[PDB]
Amino acid sequence: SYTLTQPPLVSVALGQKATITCSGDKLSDVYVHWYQQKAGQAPVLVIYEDNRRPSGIPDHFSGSNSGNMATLTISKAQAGDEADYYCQSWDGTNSAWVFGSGTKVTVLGQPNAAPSVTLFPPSSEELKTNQATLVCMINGFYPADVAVTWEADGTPITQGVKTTQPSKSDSKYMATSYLTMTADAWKSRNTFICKVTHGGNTVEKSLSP
Amino acid sequence: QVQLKESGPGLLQPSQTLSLTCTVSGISLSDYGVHWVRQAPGKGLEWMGIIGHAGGTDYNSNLKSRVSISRDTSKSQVFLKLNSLQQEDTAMYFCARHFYTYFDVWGQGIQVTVSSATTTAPSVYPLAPACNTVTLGCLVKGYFPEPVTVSWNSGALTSGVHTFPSVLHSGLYSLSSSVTVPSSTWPSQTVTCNVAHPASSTKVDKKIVPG
Repeated sequence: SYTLTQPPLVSVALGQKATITCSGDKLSDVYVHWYQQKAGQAPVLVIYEDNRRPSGIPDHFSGSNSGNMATLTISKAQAGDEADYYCQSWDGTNSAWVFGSGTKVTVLGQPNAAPSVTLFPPSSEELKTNQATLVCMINGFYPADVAVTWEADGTPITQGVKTTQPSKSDSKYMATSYLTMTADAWKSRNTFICKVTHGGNTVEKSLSP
Repeated sequence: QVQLKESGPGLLQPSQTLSLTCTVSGISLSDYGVHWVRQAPGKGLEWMGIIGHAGGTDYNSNLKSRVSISRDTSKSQVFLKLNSLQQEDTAMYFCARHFYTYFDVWGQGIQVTVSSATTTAPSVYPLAPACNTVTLGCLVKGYFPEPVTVSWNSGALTSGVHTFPSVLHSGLYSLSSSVTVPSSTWPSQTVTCNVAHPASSTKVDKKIVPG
């Protein structure tokens, strides 16, 4: 049951060194390989056998494998280098190929912008169905990673929640979070809140029936 | 020259058995093995198995007892089968060449969804603000399958629009759209949104109004 540990995210301003690290038991015994993957596309072999390039790949990728850490270097990062990156290896113990947990390398190319939140109440038209859907819409933020929390009368609300993944609009990212529930379990409560976290900033919007 | 393509269905239910053919060209299967790998939405790449150049096979432990790989070397076809399906089998499926330890050439990928959902037309609901420019919205709730077109005043509202990605729970999809309008225009001029769902043959207009 071999598993390769990989840090999930790696921010880096354009033209800086990005380092992604892959861990294992005796990772230097076996060869490591790295694949780049851009949203909705097949992986591409960027590095193989620890520190080797296939033809066609840029010279600004560079790998190494010592101790128990494999590492993929991106020197002088660019907009087109941003992607999900995956390390990989073989293991004899049980004949199988094992993939790393993946490192989403984000290449920052503009100021980090705060989100604009809008929290909509349920519609009369929906409430006649005896249902209630709150819509917390998040706009104009960068980079593309937010964290949403819901809270009713000051007690964290998890169940019934679902959030879209981020998605690029014009120049910045956008996302929504929904809270689904019964029509009267909305009318009962005093106040609802969606908390949208981004960077080291929280933005809050209230909604009280 | 050396290319791999995936073919097969993109919509199954938790009963059926999946069947994907990976078609090779440029090279011969007689002297190359082919891997299969999948990837659940926003999750890691998982190796499922391999069928070598010799015809020997080798599968993953967590997949085993319900996964089969075979081929047809004349047509250069490589086959994959997953019986006993569920929601969490839904993923992008890739086929990739074996070359020593690494995977040098990959397919483009084929999305597959496992879902017992039937073609349901959405419920469109308006979204007026709850008490220098205003933003309104349309909630397309509970539909299947994708996609769903969302417009505003039949294309007359191009600027200020924002269509967000669809989200899914208990089978059906949900999706919302919005329009920032100059504060003066609304509500002196009306704003309707136009939702289309070609799968359910449904076109539904909905005026957004103060409450």
